[PDB]
Amino acid sequence: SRKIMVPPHRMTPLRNSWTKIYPPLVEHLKLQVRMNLKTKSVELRTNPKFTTDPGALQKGADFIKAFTLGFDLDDSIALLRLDDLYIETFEVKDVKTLTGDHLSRAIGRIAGKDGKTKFAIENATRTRIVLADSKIHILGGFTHIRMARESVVSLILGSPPGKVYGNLRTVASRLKERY
RNA sequence: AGAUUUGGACAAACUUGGUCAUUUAGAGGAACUAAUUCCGUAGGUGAACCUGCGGAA
Repeated sequence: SRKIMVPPHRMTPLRNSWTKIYPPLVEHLKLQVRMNLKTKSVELRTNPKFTTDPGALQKGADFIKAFTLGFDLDDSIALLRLDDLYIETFEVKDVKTLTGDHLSRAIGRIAGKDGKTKFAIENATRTRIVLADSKIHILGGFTHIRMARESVVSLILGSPPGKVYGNLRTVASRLKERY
């Protein structure tokens, strides 16, 4: 009985995959939903013959929110197999700073060498970071989201590059090793 | 109206020695020192799409 409104940041990308991801979720979960592009929002509800999971409407809404927020179909496939996964859409002005020239320098600091720092922080800390100009939709495990959250508040607050690059090395070891 | 001769000093430059001063030459004398995506959207790109502007979510 939920409704997810797709924004303009994934409009035609969802239009190309209008039936590419629709047939997979209908096969696995069978949620009653249609491409109601008149209001630019899709309402998903439990079907009368396939309501065997109360969380299937919640899990499909998270994958619909993943496609709306910009996560790819590989993450949406991981959103289907989300027995241990979590998504937190922490945007800007949570760790608030100046929205003018300092935010542009923070955007350069988050990207690094044209997205190299964001790709390194995503790969080493084992997370998918959908970093917009202001929104950061991080997807991963409970320790992975926490390590993603602690790393992004480190760079906005001020730390040297050798401190954080040393830090993403050793937090990569601490979650990969469990005993 | 408008060539030559007659001698004075400035006397250049030079000769000759003297004078004082300046260096240094080859040596030998005693010391001292050192060793991202979705867009609209101009130029175009063989054409996709890129170089540009603006927005966002």
